[PDB]
Formats: sequence, structure tokens, C-alpha cells
Amino acid sequence: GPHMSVQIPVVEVDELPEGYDRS
Amino acid sequence: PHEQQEDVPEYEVKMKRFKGAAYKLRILIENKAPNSKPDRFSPSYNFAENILYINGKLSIPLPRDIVVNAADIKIFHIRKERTLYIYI
Repeated sequence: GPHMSVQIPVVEVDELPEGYDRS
Repeated sequence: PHEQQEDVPEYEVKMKRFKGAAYKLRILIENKAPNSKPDRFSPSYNFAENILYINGKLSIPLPRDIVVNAADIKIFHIRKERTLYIYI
């Protein structure tokens, strides 16, 4: 089967940059 | 106290649909437990099952209605509120 998996880099911020929708 | 734990991380997932935005889906996973002892965060998207897993404790499955890739997946962990923001 399509055994492809990619790791996603996570950024540890204090909040999202402008343009994002934070609650 | 014999087999009770408080170091166990208790995450809470919230899902939200977006139309016409830079992201089509917003997923919120915060760590809310008595104590909890998180170590690392190593999320990864497997095309095989089209699922974005956060850690070996929980995974965030994406609806097959959405085409999602590592370049579209925006993962940001805020330590201030111990909340993990997922934008896709």
C-alpha cells in the first residue's frame, strides 16, 4: 500500500503569528 | 493510592471547519490534567491513513474530504497555555 509518512515540524511559540485564528 | 496516576497527560481535542481560509480545518489540542508530564512533541502525517498524529498517546485523523500535506499542516505548540494549535 501507500506506506508514506512524513514528520511535521512543530514550532513552540507563545502564540500564533498574525493571520492565524487563535481563541 | 495503589494504581492511580496524575502524571498522565489529559489532552482535549476541538475541531472546527473553515471555508475559504488559509486553513480548512482548525484542530485544538490542549493539555489539561492534574499534573501531566509531557516530554517532547513529534507530530507526523501519514498519507497511508491520512492522519496527523501528535504523539503515541493520541492522533488527529483528517477527513478524506480534505487534501492534506506536510506543507499545508501548520503545527504550533504554545507553552504559555499548554495548547497545541493545528491549522490545515
